[PDB]
Amino acid sequence: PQITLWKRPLVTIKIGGQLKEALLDTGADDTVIEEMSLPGRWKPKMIGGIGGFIKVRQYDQIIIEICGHKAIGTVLVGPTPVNIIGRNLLTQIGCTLNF
Amino acid sequence: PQITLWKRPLVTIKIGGQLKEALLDTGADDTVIEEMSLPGRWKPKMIGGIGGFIKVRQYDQIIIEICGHKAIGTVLVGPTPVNIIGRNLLTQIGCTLNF
Ligand SMILES: CC1(C)SCN(C(=O)[C@@H](O)[C@H](Cc2ccccc2)NC(=O)COc2c(F)cccc2F)[C@@H]1C(=O)N[C@H]1c2ccccc2C[C@H]1O
Repeated sequence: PQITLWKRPLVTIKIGGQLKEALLDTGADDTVIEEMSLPGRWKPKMIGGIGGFIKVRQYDQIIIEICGHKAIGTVLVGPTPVNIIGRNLLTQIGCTLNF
Repeated sequence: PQITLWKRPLVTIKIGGQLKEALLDTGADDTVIEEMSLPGRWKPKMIGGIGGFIKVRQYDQIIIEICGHKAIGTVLVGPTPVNIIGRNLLTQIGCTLNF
């Protein structure tokens, strides 16, 4: 698809058996999702945004489905104001910026 | 151009006759740049991200070039961790997400 940027580029994702709305975010190195449960081992991590840093849980090898495209990658879980699909997963679905 | 997301989508911008590096950021509503001098009067603006909120100065109708594409619009100035080009100017340069 082609997604214009007149409003927030929000999509519906499937993750950990749950449906969530998330923002396609080219400024985010990684994917960060509001508090939820994910299977497997995790490591603490600090990520920095416009307002400074938040502490998150890093989960690796997590399957996500986004606009019919299934991808696998690292998902960070923590107190993010907005669910954000970052570059680590955007690449996998073949997402690019074009102008 | 087509810009893949394997690395940060960093581009050269020109603002106030000077060259700077900025991130093309679809998760940002607005464009925010590090401390610098811009002409005219400014008004107050709060912007929120991961980590919280920062106070910025809002300048309107500012000439700015992004990867050679000429735009004129709102530029925020303040303590941002990186220079960010947001949707307000991405739409001006005809930028879309494609996959
Ligand atoms: C969807 C959000 C609200 S949350 C993430 N986000 C964004 O715009 C995100 O792309 C940011 C961009 C950014 C990178 C580095 C420093 C500072 C900011 N990224 C982040 O918040 C975190 O990204 C990571 C990461 F997860 C891991 C490692 C490194 C990173 F940079 C949105 C936002 O803050 N946007 C606000 C914004 C930003 C600039 C100008 C105006 C405004 C208003 C809001 O729209």
